[PDB]
Amino acid sequence: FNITETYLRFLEEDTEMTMPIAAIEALVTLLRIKTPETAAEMINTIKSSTEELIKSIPNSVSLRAGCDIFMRFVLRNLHLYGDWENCKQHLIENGQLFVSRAKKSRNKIAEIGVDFIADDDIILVHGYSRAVFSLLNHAANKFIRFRCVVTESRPSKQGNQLYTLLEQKGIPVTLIVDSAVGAVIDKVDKVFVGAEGVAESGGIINLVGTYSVGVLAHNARKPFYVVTESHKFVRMFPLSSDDLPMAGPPLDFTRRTDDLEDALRGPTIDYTAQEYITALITDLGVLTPSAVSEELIKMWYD
Amino acid sequence: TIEPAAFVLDKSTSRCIYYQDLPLPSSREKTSIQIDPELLDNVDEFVIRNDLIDCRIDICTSHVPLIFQENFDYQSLRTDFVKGVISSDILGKHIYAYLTDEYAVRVESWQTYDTISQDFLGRWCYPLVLDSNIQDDQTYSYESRHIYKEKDVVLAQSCKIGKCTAIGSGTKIGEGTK
Repeated sequence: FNITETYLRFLEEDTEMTMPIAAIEALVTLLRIKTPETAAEMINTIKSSTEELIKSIPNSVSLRAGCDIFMRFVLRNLHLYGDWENCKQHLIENGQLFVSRAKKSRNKIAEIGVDFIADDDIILVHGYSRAVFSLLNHAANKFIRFRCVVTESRPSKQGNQLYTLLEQKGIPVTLIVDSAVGAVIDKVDKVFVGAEGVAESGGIINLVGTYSVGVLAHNARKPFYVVTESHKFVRMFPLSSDDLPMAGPPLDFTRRTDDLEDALRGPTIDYTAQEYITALITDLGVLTPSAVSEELIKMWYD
Repeated sequence: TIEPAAFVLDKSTSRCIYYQDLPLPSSREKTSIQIDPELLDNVDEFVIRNDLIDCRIDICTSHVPLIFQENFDYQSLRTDFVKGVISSDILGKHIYAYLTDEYAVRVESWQTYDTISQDFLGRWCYPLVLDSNIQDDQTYSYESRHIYKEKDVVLAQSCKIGKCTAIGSGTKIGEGTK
């Protein structure tokens, strides 16, 4: 019952409510029309909706992951096997409840993740994730001892936007280019990376470069980080150095030209392995090594 | 200068022979050292020393208060007392002199106070710390580079510094300091 329109409505909004959250809410609303009890009508419709979303998707898996999570939750729901109405009611409730949970998660983050800041340590935030920014803000509020650093990111000018946002706060800001990151080995103290998806074990999807950063960190023996809230748990694993669903072509040796037509093509998306990251940042207590995989195992049983 | 006591001491029994306070490092007027002959031909192992520091800590037996009561001349406890003991006012009595390789100083002046504070801040005495917290409302925490910070403590960015700094609670520190 319409998802393309919803997609159209949300792309550069975020800020207040997370992009994925809105999608989740929409999914919940869709569910709460055709009845979750009648599984014959419902699950097929859900599948169709997912397919539609995929069709509408260019360069993302996050939405797909969210919908899978939702499905899993729904599956879990009916395990009371008694009165069938209460479960339905609960299902109906869990949509805006999810949104509410986000605030709580943020609050939790503002209490557990504020222990990390030490004497003279330079912080560099990679990509675009709201949670990381919130954490940074909360650290600033606490006034431990830090430095907030930005990047020259290249999707649709994200890095610049981030820099501008930082400027609002007031904290002194200097920039790092995608190429000029190589000089950073010990001076910027700890390497932080924001997430737009967390897979099985160490697998994280963001923007136009993470793997290289991870490699650099490994070389330097630097502390590498994955920072997020709570809505991104995926069952995924790649085979090569990098493997993902792609709309932007990998190594597209552009056709013979003289007056310019199409050129901006390459690895737009980036993955990270298990070995490179030292710490995982989620509101779910204090979990790090391979807890997400365990969670997945608990959930799927497949 | 106030207490540079020249302790003539024993190794076999650890017992004092002479006490003197001199203003010699500050005002060269009365540079003087005496060796009393009353306990000269009984000890034999005479050791001349000066490099020792005041603590003013005493474990006292049943003798001391009675002695005090007896003799009203001892209005003090260091310059008169030890000398009296040496002289045998109460005839034939022993005193102990505990000698430790580890550092021990008492509170006296202002520079000395400062030194004591510095020692406390550093790791000069075996365990002594503020971060352990003693008095109820205390929220002290240990930091690297010999730095002490309580809770509600803030120092701002860009302050290129030497070595060793400590801050109390309820403090707000600005920017750009040497």
